Amino acid sequence: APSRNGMILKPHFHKDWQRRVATWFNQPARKIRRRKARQARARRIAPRPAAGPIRPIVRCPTVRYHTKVRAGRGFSLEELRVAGIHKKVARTIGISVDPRRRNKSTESLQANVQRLKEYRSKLVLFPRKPSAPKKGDSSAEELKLATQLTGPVMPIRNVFKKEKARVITEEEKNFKAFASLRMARANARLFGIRAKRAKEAAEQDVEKKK
Amino acid sequence: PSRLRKTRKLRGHVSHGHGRIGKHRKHPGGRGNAGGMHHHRINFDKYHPGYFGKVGMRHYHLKRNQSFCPTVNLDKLWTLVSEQTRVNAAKNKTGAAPIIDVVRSGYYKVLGKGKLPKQPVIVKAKFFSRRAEEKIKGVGGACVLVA
RNA sequence: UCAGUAACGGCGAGUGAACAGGGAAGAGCCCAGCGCCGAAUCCCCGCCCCGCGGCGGGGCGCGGGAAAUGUGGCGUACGGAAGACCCACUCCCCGGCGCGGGGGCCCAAGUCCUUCUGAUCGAGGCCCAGCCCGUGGACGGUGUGAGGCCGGUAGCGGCCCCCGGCGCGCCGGGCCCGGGUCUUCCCGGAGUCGGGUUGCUUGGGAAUGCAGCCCAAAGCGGGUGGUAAACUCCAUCUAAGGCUAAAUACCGGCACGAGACCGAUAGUCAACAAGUACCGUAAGGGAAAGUUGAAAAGAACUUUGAAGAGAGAGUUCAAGAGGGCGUGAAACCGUUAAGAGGUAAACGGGUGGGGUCCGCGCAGUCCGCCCGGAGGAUUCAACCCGGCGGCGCGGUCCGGCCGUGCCGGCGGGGCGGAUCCCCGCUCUCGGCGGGGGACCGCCCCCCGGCCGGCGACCGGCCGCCGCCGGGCGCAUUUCCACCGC
RNA sequence: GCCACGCGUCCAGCGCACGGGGUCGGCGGCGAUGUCGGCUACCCACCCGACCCGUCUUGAAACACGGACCAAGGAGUCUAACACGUGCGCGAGUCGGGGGCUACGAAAGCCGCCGUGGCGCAAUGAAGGUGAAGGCCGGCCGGCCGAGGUGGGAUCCCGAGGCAGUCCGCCGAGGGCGCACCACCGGCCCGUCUCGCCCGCCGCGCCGGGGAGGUGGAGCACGAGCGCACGUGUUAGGACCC
RNA sequence: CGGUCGUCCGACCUGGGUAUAGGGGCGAAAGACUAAUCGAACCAUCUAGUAGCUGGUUCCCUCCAAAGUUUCCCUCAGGA
RNA sequence: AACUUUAAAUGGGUAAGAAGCCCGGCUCGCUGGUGUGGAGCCGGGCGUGGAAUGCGAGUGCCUAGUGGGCCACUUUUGGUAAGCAGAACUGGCGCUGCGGGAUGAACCGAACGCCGGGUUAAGGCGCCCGAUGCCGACGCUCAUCAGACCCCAGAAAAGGUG
RNA sequence: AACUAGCCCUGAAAAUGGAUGGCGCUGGAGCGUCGGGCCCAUACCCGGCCGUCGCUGGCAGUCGGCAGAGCGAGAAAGAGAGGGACGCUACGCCGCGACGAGUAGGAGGGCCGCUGCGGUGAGCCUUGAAGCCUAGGGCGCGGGCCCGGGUGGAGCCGCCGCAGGUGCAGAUCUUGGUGGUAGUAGCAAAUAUUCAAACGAGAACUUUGAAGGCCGAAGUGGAGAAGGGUUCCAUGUGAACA
RNA sequence: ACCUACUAUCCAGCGAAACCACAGCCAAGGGAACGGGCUUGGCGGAAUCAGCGGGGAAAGAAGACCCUGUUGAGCUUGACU
RNA sequence: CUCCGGGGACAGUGCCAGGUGGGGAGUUUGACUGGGGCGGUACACCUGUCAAACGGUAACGCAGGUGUCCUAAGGCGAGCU
RNA sequence: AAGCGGGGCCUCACGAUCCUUCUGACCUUUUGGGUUUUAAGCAGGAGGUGUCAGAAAAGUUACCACAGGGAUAACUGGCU
RNA sequence: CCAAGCGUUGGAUUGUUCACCCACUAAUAGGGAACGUGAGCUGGGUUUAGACCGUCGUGAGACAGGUUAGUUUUACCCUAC
Repeated sequence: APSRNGMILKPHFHKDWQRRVATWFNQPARKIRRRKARQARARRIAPRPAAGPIRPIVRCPTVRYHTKVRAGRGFSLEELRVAGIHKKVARTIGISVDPRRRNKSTESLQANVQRLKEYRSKLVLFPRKPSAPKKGDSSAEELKLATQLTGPVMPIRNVFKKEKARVITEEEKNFKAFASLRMARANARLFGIRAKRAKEAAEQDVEKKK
Repeated sequence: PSRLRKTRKLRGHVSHGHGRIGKHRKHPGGRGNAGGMHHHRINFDKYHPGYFGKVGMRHYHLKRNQSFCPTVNLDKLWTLVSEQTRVNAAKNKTGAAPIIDVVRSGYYKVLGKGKLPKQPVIVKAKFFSRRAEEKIKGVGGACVLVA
């Protein structure tokens, strides 16, 4: 029985919902359990960073988010091939690798290679055995300065580039943004019909000539 | 606060604020929105016009990410950049118009709702309205398309 | 979060996802097939050596068997195999031995003086260490209320055992390994996909998913691209084989800690010999029921009665706590005292009478001001000294401090800015990220100049006033005590 | 009988009281073992009134139903959603609620380069889409004024006047700027209908758009929401209880 | 329970064992019996099933104060 | 009542000023012998506030309960009639006690905080039972079924040389 | 002689005994027309008290040797300058008028009441807490509350906020206890008991003897099965049952 | 009409249950239309025993007869699926 | 070289499709009504009256009509009564 | 010609959602793009719910059951 | 006309109320008290469940249409006598 003025409501409570009720009193205790396991993991990998392997620079799909940059699943094989790192050896030195990723662009391919170049410089590699330091390991003084890195290793900051104030030229002054937007709207809509119209129009010229 | 509720003042009253003829029964009118084409017809027409029926085209797999095109008016166009750039724009004698990138702040379309101050601009946006362009050109600015 | 959205729904009630984004966590891999290696593989039994509560490894078997109807190594879509040319280290891993968690035992300080009580853990005190300890003043017990009586508590406190561990060293050991360039090859899962039909299901709507029947594949192939179909471009994976921890759930079980929860008709049915007594043939149903006292000190003994039951006596602080016993209400009943009683009883208003205890009433008010006279003081006003406080427009004294005030800067810093040379990298100049420098703005500080204040916030000097303390002053001053009816 | 007391020029204290709500500057008795007082609450007597409560009902004391008596328990609660009103903080912004970092403490604090995301800041159309003032001057261009008007409008402003002669403040006929808000007329945005004149490009048409007049919109026209708490009301839930 | 009654050599009575179990059994047929329960046995669960229908709904004081009327509803004991 | 030439009472609209009159002038794409007509805009001048009486008004949200009614004067429908059923105006009961009608939902009067004094309404003043225990006025009436107060609780035609 | 109008009579007959309300009334205590006087409801007037509403009233002016004691005034505006009682929890205090019904229902105020939590009272307490009883003193309109007395033996309360499983007379309410009925209905199906002795505190019911009876071999006899499960036997008891 | 047995009666002993708003003398009136309570009258006297069936619209069971419910069940069919 | 015979690519089984199918399952069986049922529609409209001189106004009140029909029985113009 | 007419001189002769059908367009979508069927949209008519603000609907119970109703009947009592 | 003081019967039939007949008589008048009277009696009929017949309905079943058999509980409470 509705009142004078109000909404039409659809409460989804017609099932036996009282049996399946999830309380959240575990949340303050869960946060301690997440923290204690995270701190215990960090002491297990005490020289290695707590975040883990590095993540690539990733553009978003779904054009709503297409101007944003995230941290990804792993570096592509094309990005590792340019950087000169074998795919089975990068995983032991803290590089996330996945074979699913593609490389359609060159800017993002070069950005991750540049990201991999600065990671190799910042990586302090311990020798396999302390008695015999090998060729590709760090120097002896870098052993004493090896420390844990808190937070995400090399955080991916969506940096924006500043631009200086320019003097407007005549091409920018006389440009018609609305007219160009309306015109490109029509030609994309009318691309197929004009192509079809020019298709059979050749056979009306052939039949006229013959 | 149960002490502030109505039930504390209703102690000693037989009908408990529900009447003696029309007793507070369980469901006299039916559960939920019962009787739309029936005994609750008037309430469904005098307060919710258009409730019953279908209109428009169905769209099976709709993604809200595709239709994301946020708009900004010409009122809060100079609020996107800092106030320091607005002072130096009118102060500069060379006429160097500052660039306001609409996509950078998180909008795609520009609408010509408001008045623009008389100093040139360079507006980079994903989309423009017709009236928004003439207001920018009326000040002596430029509309720059970007994707 | 998308989202009560797309969507489904006698489009009614109602039902109702998914993508993307931010987080927790984050680990990848193995076969068949294709091929190369002389079955190069594996199980059992017997022997040796070494540990043997997980019979483990290695060695020997003209010892047996499995396996050519295919085991093992390389090898899995991210490509892989073989050959030629460069580069590069050859050292990874099994069965042995010797070099913090759990449990157990302990660790501070009053029973100190007086005083209540049946008992103190109740009250006062313990000055100059306002008793003593405190990294210990959580809790519980002890004859009401205890940090110091005790168990405990705190402590990176002490002592004694068990557990594998982390790394070192020795030997039994397998262990000769890959990466880049060029050339030649190879490569994929079938009554399976898919289609028709039917049924169930889903938000999935000309079947989203699952299943029965029928048809039934292909290799520049196949699937998907949320409307059925044809043509043509693309986009994205490689199904019909398999393994894999973490974030996640947990009304059962083990051991815990805690509560703005309930307090024996409450809280689990069950605080107790509770799933017990009891009921039904059975499936099953299913209770009620806590409290003497601090300590039994549980009433010795005398007497009546056959005894149950009493009367004395005794214990206790209290039997008015006497064995289903703390406190013992109402309905109901018995007895004592008072009152009353032929319109059932009871009630409201107004009186009157009688009881009940109370007013502790039984000679009815004191308080101020003035007068009288009897007294008794170390006593008044006024001066001197010291301290304190208030105020001041001190017409504006001097000095500090601040500004939820401003200005100035051959100023400095710390920052921020969507204002404008150098270090590094992908193609010495053009592009890119980062660090200057300059400029602007904010804050802080060095100050300096005004304004305001010290009454949300100040001190010293001066003036005035008030108070207190001490000297005098000394009795027509001042202060106490007594009565007039 | 009189709410009548002076001159010339021109045409104040003392008392009394039918007086802004009562005082006595008036009295008499009795009060220690039998006297005083004690509304109410203990009992009894009389007069008047007076049918046993709850509930259904137009109508109950009913020959309408429940009801021997007493003790305990015993019935609008909790979650979610929404609407309105109020209080608080911020404000075109607001918010960690999810996640991280530092006995009571499972608390509290911190992290916005953890604001992703929720609501608002823009609506309209089924959708493709579109998407929020104009006027003047000079010759479609170049300058200027630049955010609608009318009526009613609490409040604020001026001062003809008036409280020998200036200042303060007072009020004041009358004249204005007009807050919020109401009524109306206009203006702008989207869809639809009708009518035209036209212009123009990167691919000159069955093209792209403007204009004028009606009409529909939960729109604009110098913001008002966000978060928390409280109360009421309607629901889905066992849903005030049997 | 008493008196009075039908039958009492056959379609007679009866013990034990066994078989038929609930929309089922079985019935010389009465909707009879199926553990004192039968026009669908008993136990547990869904379930605290729904009820426009009865009953009840707990402290005081102050202030304000009704309606049994319009329209619609398979609406007439009810709702908007 | 479903006829009407006439035709009331009661009743139902509107007006009794400042948003009203009287001027002057602009605009219109509306209408056109004609600045014709109309409408809208402005500017100006007129306050004795233009009937009586009474009263502070206007406006926005949220919202319970109610949706079985009944009775009374007058009008009226069906029914012989009904404490019957169905309507119109207004007032009551429901929701409300108080005084009176012996009693009483609807009648008469009058509505309510707790009291003292006074005075009344409707009703009454032989006793119950407060009040005529007035030197009450004028007449009528004898019942062997007298009569006695709205609602209202009982009576007719007819007849009587009472 | 015919009409007509009053009071009275006939018309006029129902069942328990019977109602102008009763008693009763006839120079009315009946009827009609009417006078004075009298009776009184919560109705009206005056006066006291409580509360509500309105004046959206008044009070910071407690302005004192730095002083001057005022805004009760019919008349738009200025007592303008060249050693001393109370008060004012401003959510407080004070003054005027008007009003006070109430079902369903709504709102407000509770220094009304219960339970627990954070603060707070240098709170109460074995020289006596909670609970319970009370013929006492009282307060508040009221919900209720404080003292006095008795019992009791170990906890409890006031104020500011917070929170709820927070107030009973009923629901043929649930649990438990107790009444009238009531020392009442009843201890009546199947013929019957009597005397003496023993024992015992106690004999109608126990034991023994005797007498009189019944079951009358299809039994009230003697043994089984199912079922019961120590009921079978000896001793003792008269606590509970018979 | 009379006789017998067991009761019913009383006593020794033991001893409940249904029911119970409060409780119970009537006439008339009105009332929700048949009162024990209200009004006007008649009147009214402790405590009880054995019967008795006029009254308490007596006790027994939320009328099964009638109707409503948008409540059901057994059964039938030319009802719908 | 089928154990003997008898059938036999037909029985029969699985999946669809059509018929039949109260044997069985679920559900329904309107409302108003001087009780209900039966009869009628007062259930949707219109005319006069009820209706009390604005309007509105009830009953299973009274008298009646309706779910149509018209290529004109519509729309003008002309001429007649 | 002034004029009159968007039905019948007036007071009456008719129908929501959903679904289907037809018509109208140089209209929108059919989903990664293009073409064409098809399908979904916008607007305007029609196919009807007469219980006419619009459920898809036969009986019987004497074997009956439940919540109720003196709002409603059979009996007594009341009014006529 | 006064007159309810006192009487108003026994039987056949039918459950009957009513009704008719036989006989006697002084007459065989009419009625009320919840259509007096079921915790006073009876269960004959209406009016359950079992059945038979006639009519109707396809059917389950219906019949103010007949026939048959079909549990009549409780005072010990108060008042009245």
